[PDB]
Amino acid sequence: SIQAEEWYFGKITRRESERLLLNAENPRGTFLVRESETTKGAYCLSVSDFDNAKGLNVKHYKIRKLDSGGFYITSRTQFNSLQQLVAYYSKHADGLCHRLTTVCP
Amino acid sequence: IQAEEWYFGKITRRESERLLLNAENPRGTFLVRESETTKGAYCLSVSDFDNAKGLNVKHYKIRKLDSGGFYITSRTQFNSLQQLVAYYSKHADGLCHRLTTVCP
Repeated sequence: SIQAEEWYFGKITRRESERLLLNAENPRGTFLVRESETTKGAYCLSVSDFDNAKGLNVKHYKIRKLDSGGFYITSRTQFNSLQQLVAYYSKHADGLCHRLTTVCP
Repeated sequence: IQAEEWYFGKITRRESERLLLNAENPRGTFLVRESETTKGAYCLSVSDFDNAKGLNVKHYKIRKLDSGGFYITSRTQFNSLQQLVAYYSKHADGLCHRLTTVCP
């Protein structure tokens, strides 16, 4: 049940996920998955990053759901569950700003 | 600025109208984002409600003067974006409403 997943944060707002991730305590790659407020039916992967110019910043990647079942962020690979997606990007960035290292506290 | 509660960065105009049009949000709820259309400028999107159009969002461009400051009108200029959000929280001065809540 994804409601009980560590990394899943439900209907928190875009602003609240940024408030949770932009924090000195979080590694580059701290992340969370939530519902998109702007696109019903889509999810969103928010990831903390750090670039020298802007400091700590958050990038948000939409996650679309295939009507047939899976989930995707790019045309390179698709996944049968959000857990599977979270695991692939924990191993390879594959276009994301950073590999998912840490689940947002 | 990336750390100001009200600064939403690079969202589009559709996104801000999707985050702001919430019927459970007070009039004057707002966010500052970047202008897509005008490079270098900002935009202050603000929810409003009038009898006829109902809930709607007004978008106000914020221009940065080359010396440094910011303006929405010729009456006042601000040496920083937070002084602009602080002034219009206390005075509408032509905006549809004083700024009340930051977009949730």
